[PDB]
Amino acid sequence: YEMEEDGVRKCKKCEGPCRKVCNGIGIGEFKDSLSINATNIKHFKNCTSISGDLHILPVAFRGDSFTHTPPLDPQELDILKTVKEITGFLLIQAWPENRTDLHAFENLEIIRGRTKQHGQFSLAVVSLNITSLGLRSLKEISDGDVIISGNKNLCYANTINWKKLFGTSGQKTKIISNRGENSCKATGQVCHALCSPEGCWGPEPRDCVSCRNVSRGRECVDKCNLLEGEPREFVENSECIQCHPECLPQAMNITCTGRGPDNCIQCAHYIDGPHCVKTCPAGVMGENNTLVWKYADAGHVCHLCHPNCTYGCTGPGLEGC
Amino acid sequence: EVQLVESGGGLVQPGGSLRLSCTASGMIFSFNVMGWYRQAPGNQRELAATITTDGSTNYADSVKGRFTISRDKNTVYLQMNSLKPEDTAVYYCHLKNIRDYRNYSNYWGQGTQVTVSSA
Ligand SMILES: *[C@@H]1O[C@H](CO)[C@@H](O[C@@H]2O[C@H](CO)[C@@H](O)[C@H](O)[C@H]2NC(C)=O)[C@H](O)[C@H]1NC(C)=O
Ligand SMILES: *[C@@H]1O[C@H](CO)[C@@H](O)[C@H](O)[C@H]1NC(C)=O
Repeated sequence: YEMEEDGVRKCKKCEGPCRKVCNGIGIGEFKDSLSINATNIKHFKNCTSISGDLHILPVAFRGDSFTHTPPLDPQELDILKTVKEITGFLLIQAWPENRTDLHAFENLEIIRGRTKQHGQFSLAVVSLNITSLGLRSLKEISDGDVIISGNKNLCYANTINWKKLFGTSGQKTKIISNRGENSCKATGQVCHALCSPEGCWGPEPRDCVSCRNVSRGRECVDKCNLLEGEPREFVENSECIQCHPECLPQAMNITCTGRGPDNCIQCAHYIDGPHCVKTCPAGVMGENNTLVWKYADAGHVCHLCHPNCTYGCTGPGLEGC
Repeated sequence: EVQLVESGGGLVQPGGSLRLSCTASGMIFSFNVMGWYRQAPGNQRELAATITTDGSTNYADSVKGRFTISRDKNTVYLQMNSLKPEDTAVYYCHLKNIRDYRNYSNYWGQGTQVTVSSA
């Protein structure tokens, strides 16, 4: 069952992790912490939402002797993969040089920016050796201004249309002093052919803001397999969606119009009413229970049998049993 | 080929009841299934209840126990009892003219709006 406790409608219905709101940097468990560090990163495990802000300062990666905190292992930034919401801001002034993008925040979806850095910024990425932002799932920056600056070899960030992610008027953007626009196109670091003129977070097809044609999975392709293909499919909300295994692959034309085994064009084995099946019902029940048997005629359409023939049948009438 | 004319629909209050009816005139074959599909805001269209000439019925799991599909010749009736907000949708009459397992055709009505609401 599924019900609501403390403002969240939660149970083990959940796909993936159950939603869990955690505190930001400077409040609560993280009081007096200047940044995400090696001792407090544990307390973000399995968090999906963050009430408040998130700082990743350089202090984090060199350690600190005054507070006896060791430096942070770059590998332990994957703790942040489950986070999908930040009510405050996201400020990054330090990131491992080993790592080329912010793929620890790949599943981040929304920055509410109810509290803003200084007085204006909800997203702040400054002074990193990253080559691409990599915020693939970022769909809304609700209040603050965006500053991405000083990232000497960062590309792609200018392709993004930042007004299509905003939520309030007066919301500006400061993209400044990253890698050169001409230098990015010259090195081949430009949005993939399959992206649309909205931008991208990186080079690969799964990094587009949106797709020019269609999407299969979270990847972003050209054609959906409508007329040809191995697991050919149909298009629903600009998305390739598989076609029920029990519908015969029809050549030259579309093979179905919906997900179910009913709304395809021709069945691959037999038919029971609206649905295409592989086996006519032989011992299915309902209520006022009686086991209903069904025989397939010469044209492989299943019809039910004379009710009194309860131990199976092959022919119609009384003759089968 | 085949046309379908629908009657019924309307709004009710939660827990109330409605009757839907659809009668089909045309080139109708001997083995065929008739019934209703439905689409709520803003989901996909899904089967609600389809009875066949053979009598055997199919229901969505959401509606079993509350919906009753019945057939006389080439007209079908749907008794919708114990109606819930989730049932608010457009209901499409339907007919699947079945010759063979590789040969059938689908016809749809215009669509009847059913809403339930404390208003
Ligand atoms: C690293 O994280 C730890 C734990 O959140 C912080 O340690 C706190 O520091 C304040 C002031 O130094 C103390 O009053 C608390 O008792 C400490 N808590 C714990 C659990 O040790 C530390 O401040 C953080 N360091 C940085 C540089 O952010
Ligand atoms: C985090 O989530 C995983 C889910 O696989 C669970 O097994 C683990 O116990 C959780 N750890 C916590 C809640 O500290």
